[PDB]
Amino acid sequence: IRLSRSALGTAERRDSEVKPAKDLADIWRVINEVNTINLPTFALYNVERSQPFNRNIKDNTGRREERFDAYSQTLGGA
Amino acid sequence: IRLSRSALGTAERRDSEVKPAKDLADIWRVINEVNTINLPTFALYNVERSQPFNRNIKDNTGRREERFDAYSQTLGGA
Repeated sequence: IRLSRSALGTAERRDSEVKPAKDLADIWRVINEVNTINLPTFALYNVERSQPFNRNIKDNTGRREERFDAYSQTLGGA
Repeated sequence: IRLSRSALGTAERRDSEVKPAKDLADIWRVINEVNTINLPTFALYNVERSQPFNRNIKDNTGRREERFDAYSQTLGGA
């Protein structure tokens, strides 16, 4: 998998070749929706954690008991 | 009790005499801090009470197990 990016204000553009990642994750999703399988857990825990905790923030969208909610904001920091 | 107000842009502004209502609503508070009594309730229920209800928590204002919270938005309709 290759993530490529050209600089801003440049006529030449570079594309990203993510096709084997697309193929493998498409395979995982297709086999899961046919007959339920265990999925890999990708997580990033950056310095973006150590935020203060407030119990009152409870309202959210996504139905937390949904299994595919486990991938909800799994990367990107805290 | 008399509530008075003149028009917009009027040079002379009429005052509102609320002194005996202030005294009668002050005697209740001053005796209530000493020895607990039964305070009266004042409520307004206009057409706005037909608002739809959604399962959300305000969790910002003051602590809904508190007697003077019963006067919170009591005459603002609904």
